[PDB]
Amino acid sequence: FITKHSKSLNINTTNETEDTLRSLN
Amino acid sequence: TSQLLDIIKIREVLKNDFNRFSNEFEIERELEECCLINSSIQLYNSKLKALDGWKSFINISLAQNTIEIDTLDESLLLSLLQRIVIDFSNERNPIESTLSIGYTILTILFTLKLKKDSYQLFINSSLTTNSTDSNVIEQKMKSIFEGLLQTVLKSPHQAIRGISYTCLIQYLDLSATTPTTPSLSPLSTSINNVVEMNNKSKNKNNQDKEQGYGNLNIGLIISKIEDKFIRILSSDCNSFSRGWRITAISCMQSILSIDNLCGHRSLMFLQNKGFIINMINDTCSKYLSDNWENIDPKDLHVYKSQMSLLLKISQQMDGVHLLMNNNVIGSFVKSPFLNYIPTDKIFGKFIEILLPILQLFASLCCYCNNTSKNNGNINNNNNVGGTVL
Amino acid sequence: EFLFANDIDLCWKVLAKHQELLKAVHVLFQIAERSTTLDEKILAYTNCTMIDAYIQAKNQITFANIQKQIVLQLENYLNNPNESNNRNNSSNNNGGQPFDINQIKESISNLNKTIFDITTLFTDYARKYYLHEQMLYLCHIGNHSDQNFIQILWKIIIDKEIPPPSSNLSLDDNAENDDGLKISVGGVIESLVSKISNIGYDFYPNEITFPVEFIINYGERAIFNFSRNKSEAEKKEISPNWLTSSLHDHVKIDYWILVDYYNNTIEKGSWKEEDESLIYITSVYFYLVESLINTIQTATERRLFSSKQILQSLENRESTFKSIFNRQRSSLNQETIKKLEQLLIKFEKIISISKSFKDFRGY
Amino acid sequence: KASSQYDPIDYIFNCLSNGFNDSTYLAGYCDCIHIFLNRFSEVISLTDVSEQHVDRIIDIYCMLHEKGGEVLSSILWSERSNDPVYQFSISPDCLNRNPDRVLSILKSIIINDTSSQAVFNELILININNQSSSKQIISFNDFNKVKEVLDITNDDGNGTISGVMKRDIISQSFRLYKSQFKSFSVINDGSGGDGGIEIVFTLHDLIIDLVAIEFNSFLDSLGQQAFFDQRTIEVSKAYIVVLDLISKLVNFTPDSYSKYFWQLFENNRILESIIQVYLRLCNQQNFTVNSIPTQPTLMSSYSTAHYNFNIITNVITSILSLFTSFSKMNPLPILNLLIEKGIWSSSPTVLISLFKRGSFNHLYDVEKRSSTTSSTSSTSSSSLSSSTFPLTKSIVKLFNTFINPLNQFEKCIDRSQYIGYLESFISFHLQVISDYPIISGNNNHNETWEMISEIFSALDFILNKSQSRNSILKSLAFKIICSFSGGILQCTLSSLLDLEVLQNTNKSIDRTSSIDNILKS
Repeated sequence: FITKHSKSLNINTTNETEDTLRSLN
Repeated sequence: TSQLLDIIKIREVLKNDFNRFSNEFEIERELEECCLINSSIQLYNSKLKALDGWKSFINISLAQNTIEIDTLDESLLLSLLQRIVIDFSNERNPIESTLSIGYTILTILFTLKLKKDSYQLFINSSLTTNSTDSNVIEQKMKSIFEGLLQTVLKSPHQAIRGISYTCLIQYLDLSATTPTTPSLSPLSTSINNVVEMNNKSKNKNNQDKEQGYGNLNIGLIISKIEDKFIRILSSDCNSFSRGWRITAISCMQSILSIDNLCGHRSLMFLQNKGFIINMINDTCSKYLSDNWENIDPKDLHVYKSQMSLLLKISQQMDGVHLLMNNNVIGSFVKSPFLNYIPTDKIFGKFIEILLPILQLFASLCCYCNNTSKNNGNINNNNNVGGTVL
Repeated sequence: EFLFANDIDLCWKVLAKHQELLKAVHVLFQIAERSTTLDEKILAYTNCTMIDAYIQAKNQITFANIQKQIVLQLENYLNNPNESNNRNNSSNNNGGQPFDINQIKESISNLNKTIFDITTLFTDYARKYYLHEQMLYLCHIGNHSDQNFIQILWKIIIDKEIPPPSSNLSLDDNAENDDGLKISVGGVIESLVSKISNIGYDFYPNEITFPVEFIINYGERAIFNFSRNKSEAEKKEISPNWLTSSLHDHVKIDYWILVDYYNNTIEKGSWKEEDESLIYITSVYFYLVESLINTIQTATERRLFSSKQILQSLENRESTFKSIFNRQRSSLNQETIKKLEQLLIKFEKIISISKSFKDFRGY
Repeated sequence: KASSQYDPIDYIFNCLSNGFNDSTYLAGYCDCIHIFLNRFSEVISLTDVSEQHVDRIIDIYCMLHEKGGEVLSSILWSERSNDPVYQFSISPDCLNRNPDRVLSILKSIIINDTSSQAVFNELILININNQSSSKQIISFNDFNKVKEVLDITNDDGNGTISGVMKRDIISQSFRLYKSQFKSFSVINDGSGGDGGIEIVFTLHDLIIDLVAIEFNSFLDSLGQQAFFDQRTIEVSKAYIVVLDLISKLVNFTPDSYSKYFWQLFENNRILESIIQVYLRLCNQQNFTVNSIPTQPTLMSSYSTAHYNFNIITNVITSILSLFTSFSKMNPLPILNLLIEKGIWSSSPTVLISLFKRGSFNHLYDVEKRSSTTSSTSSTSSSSLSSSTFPLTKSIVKLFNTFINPLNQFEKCIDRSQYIGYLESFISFHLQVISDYPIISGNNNHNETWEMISEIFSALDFILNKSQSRNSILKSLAFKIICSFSGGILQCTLSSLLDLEVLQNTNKSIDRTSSIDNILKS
């Protein structure tokens, strides 16, 4: 999909694990 | 025209719609940004003024022969040419600036040909026995060729490719060596005497290396780029308007004179894109149909250059095969023009169109003679099925 | 004015033929505002990429197309709620609460009215509703660079197409009734290949969002782990080039590039820990080299396939496989032994071709 | 005020740099300037001077020993209880900040076996005691080794240990690496609050901690940042100084101590860690070069890119220095490790179809590019340094230590591969001869001509032992001779004519003892 003027996805993923991305808590 | 920001009208509208700003120091800063942008636009315009001055100064300092061509230093000219061929390859050019550089590259290459075709080039670096200095001269010449090819690979702009095609022709006319002297044959030498076979390897193992390396450097540049360079050039040979179409077709002729050193790959690539049959059909339908009397004299040079490319193809063994594998004789012989009995008021235009066909048809007879060397030294299964006629 | 007051859709077409391109675009932007669905807005912005402005319209199409994919998977969850639980239920009876059918319909109701930005699409929808594929598309569009998070998304995508290894329930042979779809070892591979190829096609050569070496090293390990416990009857549905052809055939990754991604996979990965796994990945590597030998045309390619590095990898791979095979030739069965003996004769031929393409230089 | 107009310290730095090299009295200048720095520091405390002039006082004090010889090293080994610059460098508020200062003084003092073995004792006598009231925490990797070794299953997370330990365990010294011996003390203040734990460790234990702890975390901060921070620059200075210090100790400490440094590095895998650093750094040079395009913000980024390149080139130079020093004593395992980690090859084709960033030919090509590109911007009048070749001159030194022991290697490697590794070494020596005119365009002629004397000395050794009964050396000597066509013979003849010109100009009595030994090679 790349465009040179998309909005960058400025998210902080550094606290996600395989658990927090697989589970419904 | 060049546009600047109207700092007065901007300052008045910013003071009418003041409602957008926390205070007037923001308005005066949005005006600071406009004053900075105007200052860099003014500097951009003066750098362009200075190129257009510099180009016209140099091309007049050459195109009048006001500097004696013997005294014109090739070490300086190749250092300038190598410098400016880099900016001639920059995708951030102005079109105007890249053209102004391109026409200056063209004049420097043409003045270097006018030196070669009057004087030996580089004499001061054969009067040095420095193998270093001729190595620096090849590395400059090569840095120019690999750069002119980058301008073709990068540019969408017809005239910037067109100038690079003229410069690539002049570069290949510069790099091609003059003929060796003819080898006189002492026809009376018929008797017995034994020894002076074995020493004859050595001196050819030098001069065939030394002509070999320059031509192999060109071949080892073309044979990295080939699939893209011959593809762009064979597109341009049918995608360009009139005058630059001729420049692309002339560039293709100059490359086919060298394609032997790649291994007939540009020729084979043209058949692997239908370009030979498509150019035959483009030739017969537009110049050898009933309206041949009405051919525009500007595009009669497009006909002559298309025919000179078929003549350059028939000057090769595989090229005679590839012209018969597109029925060249039968596909010209079907065309209305040849049925015309010429009459006096038009005879010169008939000869101008018949002569290149008779050159092409004579050229197809030439290669059909080399069958006679079949000494059966069996050993090795290199199954390259080249069609010996 | 008359068309902008009576027929706004004829208005922009007339303005475009009048060459008033920027006015046609300014009518089309106002269609994309006023419109009632996401579809009308994609059409109107697509016309603003047939007429700066172009890139802003193409970004709106880009967000709206992923926003449609979010809506589609939310309506699939509303229509098939028994499957969206039963694919997950296998490992624990931890019934994490099925999503509020009011909030999913409120999400769909708002996704169909307005385009959202990439971070709102990621946070309040794709991450909220565990849409890892649509989250990965948003990472690509947004150029997001967390290689660890991307590897976790790729793992959770692979582990959504592969059904988990069936545990030892009992052989109570009287259960005649239930057409509970026995997904074939073919059909698991067919779904997983399609999942990898069709995501790869929008991304490649983005090595951040399509990390080829990780996708290989985990995909082959997951199909190894799934297939290990299977019968030798089901280990005849598995293509030895199941991933390696589709990455070339669809994703256009060169077989030369794939060959050294598989050398890296075998040299770096946990394939050196178990004989059966090392036999498996070395078999895939030699069938990938068998594909490459059918694509090798030029004298230049023959002159690369005869390099010391390729020849020495093939001879190390043959020596490794031939060592492990004769370590296991006392425990393997009399079909699977022959399956490996017929592989060895291919590998010995492959090494012979790397040698003939080498000494095709003495003539 | 004097430093704010015309500084007397950088004057003395220019005095020791550019004044006295070719002086047959040189050590007498140093034995006077040492008494200036001391009688200055007897009147102004080095706590009361801005720390950039303190660093320059350390630069000068280091140059005083290296240019003064054993005449100053023996004065310091007898008066160091009284020397204020030395006593400042071993002070706790200097040691617990900037220990690269004392490690540079201990580097510069090494000149012979006597001063090398003296530094090896003093590194074990300097103990670092964290008795300043700043709670410096135990280095996290050794905090976790201490947590493992003591069953510390409860932790409070503050770098403290809120547990009723046995003093009969703590009254012992611990091996946090093999042949390291850190000691532990309980501060029993008299309040009955924190029973705080002190570590007592030597400047020798700290040399092991820099090389086997901090530099790994520095490698992963380098792995995350395109420009260096101030601490990344300071850790780089300290690591250059430590590598050169161990390199001098391995050159100049007698048999038992150079074998102790070998066995210390060997047993803790340190030679593999330093090669993983080398392989990362050689790849980061390919990012700091290939991010240059070919308002204040453009001068600051370009200056920082050049400064970071020079730091990487100096760290690799000190690695090649230490590998030269170890290969004088064990050439075989250093050669085999450069091959096993894939820096080197027995086949030119395998170099060409890998083009590995951090093969020796790639580092020469990078040093050739950074030294040639500087020639163009001849419009300003700043005091840039001349282009030097410290990396290539250290590669030659590392190859010469494999060449001198040739008659031992014949029983220790396969002859077919050992020919191939010597062919690639010879190919590198030949490339540096063919490119000589491109190198000698740089004004640092003495350094290049010495590097070529060090090349000619090694190729002469191969030729003069090829004339024996050894067939390995005859194949390699024939391959040297087959490479002496055209340009390699030309650039050799040019150097012999540049030598004829320079002995024809510099009849000025001041012929350096380098020139007439370059001729003698």
